[PDB]
Amino acid sequence: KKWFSEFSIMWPGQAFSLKIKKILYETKSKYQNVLVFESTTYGKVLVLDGVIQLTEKDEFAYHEMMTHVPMTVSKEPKNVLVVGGGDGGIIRELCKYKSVENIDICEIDETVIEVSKIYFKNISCGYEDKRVNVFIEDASKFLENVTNTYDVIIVDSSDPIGPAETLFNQNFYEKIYNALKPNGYCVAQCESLWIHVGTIKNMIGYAKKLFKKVEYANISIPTYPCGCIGILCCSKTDTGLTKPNKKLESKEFADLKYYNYENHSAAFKLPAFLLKEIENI
Amino acid sequence: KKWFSEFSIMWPGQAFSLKIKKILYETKSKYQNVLVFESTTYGKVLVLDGVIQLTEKDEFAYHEMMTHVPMTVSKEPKNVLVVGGGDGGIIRELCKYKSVENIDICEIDETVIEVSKIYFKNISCGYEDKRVNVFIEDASKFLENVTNTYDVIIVDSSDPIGPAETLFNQNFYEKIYNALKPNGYCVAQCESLWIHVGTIKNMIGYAKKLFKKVEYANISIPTYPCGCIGILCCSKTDTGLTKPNKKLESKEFADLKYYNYENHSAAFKLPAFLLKEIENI
Ligand SMILES: NC/C=C(\CCCCCN)SC[C@H]1O[C@@H](n2cnc3c(N)ncnc32)[C@H](O)[C@@H]1O
Ligand SMILES: NC/C=C(\CCCCCN)SC[C@H]1O[C@@H](n2cnc3c(N)ncnc32)[C@H](O)[C@@H]1O
Repeated sequence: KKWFSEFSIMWPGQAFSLKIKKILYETKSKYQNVLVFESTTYGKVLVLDGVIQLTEKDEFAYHEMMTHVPMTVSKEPKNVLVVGGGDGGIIRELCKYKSVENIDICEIDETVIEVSKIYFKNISCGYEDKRVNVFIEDASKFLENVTNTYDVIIVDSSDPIGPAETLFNQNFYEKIYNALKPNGYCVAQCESLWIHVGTIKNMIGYAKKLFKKVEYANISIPTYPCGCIGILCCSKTDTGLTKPNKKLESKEFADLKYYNYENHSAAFKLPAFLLKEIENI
Repeated sequence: KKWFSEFSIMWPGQAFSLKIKKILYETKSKYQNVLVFESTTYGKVLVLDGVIQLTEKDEFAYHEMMTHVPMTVSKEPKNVLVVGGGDGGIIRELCKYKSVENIDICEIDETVIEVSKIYFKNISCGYEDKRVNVFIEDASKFLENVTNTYDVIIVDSSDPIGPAETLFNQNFYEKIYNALKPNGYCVAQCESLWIHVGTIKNMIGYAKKLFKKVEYANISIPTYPCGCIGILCCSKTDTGLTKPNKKLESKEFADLKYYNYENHSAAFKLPAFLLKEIENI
């Protein structure tokens, strides 16, 4: 059996590898190289431009924290935007909320959606929900043109090198701010505290120019570089996103594997070195 | 430049790799294969039997959490035992406490100590402290023969495959219980929640047979498998180890890079799936 190895200039001098049971699908889409394989111990794996996007074994950690942090704080979220997220993980978690009336998703690469529907049925199941509306477009452009405002925006993007380049700048955060309701919230994929402090500082700086409360949370997930990835958390009120307003007690949430009421707040308790780096932004 | 890759049957189907700037030292000791190299991005790395023991870039996460969790809960710790810990990381953190009167360390492999003194001077600096007493012995035997009792025991061991095999059983926890003061605490290296739930359940079961309060905490550290490692936390009172009794405010602690008052308690807030697995032990 051969091994898949994840290299990037975004994490120089380190690599994570997974043993390949079998390769399932490969293509070059309009935007990126796509690889799907069954790993020996992590289930099926989606790879975009050589970077692990998700695995079956651990995706719930990232999808549950990204979704349930803002969705338990927002009082009565009706309209939600997912930026990126073609795999459907975020949408799957959002559909658990009966109060949600509309879920828009803006994914740049339609190939990702169709690959997820074929190879990852338990992740992409949310596309069958009638509330879900799909837009195939660079979210940077979508957000410039949208007429609606949202209660929650979830930026489920890949890394700043690649198609997600347009999502890691000041202008993007202006577009997010404007596309949110006066009491709206945004959470965004915001990299690893172990290797990406420069990016984290930059992103916090962008968010603070517009949002009155900007916070950072950490998620444990073994198949992202350094075994963790952060959530940049953006609020227009000053109460912020650290404290949930509701408990997820209905039958739809009985299946949760990572998120709970207590670890919501725990995720925001950061290592000393990180607090020091971000204090004067 | 070549790469070092970490394989083990303890984590099948996955591997973490570090690019090698230069190899510094290799030997087969009485107990294990020893490798020291300068990595390109993680500083110097100590490898025992092909398993990463520490790197300069991140060791503070594990050494600070392992030490300061029990040491901020124990009221006036005077006598502390470190089991394993030849590298000196735990001892370095313990020496910051002026109230400590004695630190015993029982390391099986004297080669590890001497390698750390040569190649890792900023980790092994605690050996110069006059309170430190070194024992070269299997801790399983040391703990059977010791006459003293301790306020805190820190089990800084490697994995159950290898010399640390004697430290992952019921009899060992009996020896720990007996070697502790009536209000003593023990913390022990207890593997990754992402891949080692069987071991975690077993270890909790062993501890619960003797300790009235058994708790589990998680540490983010990129160079241990799955990017995290747990602390098994053992108390003879029922108050447990989740809440520190003191703040580390003196000049000796100004340098802390991970541990703080808030993340002490946060470390014990575990993912939903783990809580479910351990609930009926
Ligand atoms: N749910 C795990 C997925 C991600 C998280 C992976 C994190 C990786 C950590 N190393 S990335 C999700 C999506 O972001 C999409 N995307 C990238 N750029 C844009 C854009 N400009 N507009 C819209 N969608 C975009 C990608 O095509 C990808 O399908
Ligand atoms: N501080 C990071 C170190 C460790 C943590 C590494 C975790 C690795 C995660 N994969 S292991 C520390 C020590 O435990 C010692 N040791 C192993 N078995 C025994 C024993 N029976 N008695 C005494 N000492 C022992 C090893 O020789 C090693 O030097």
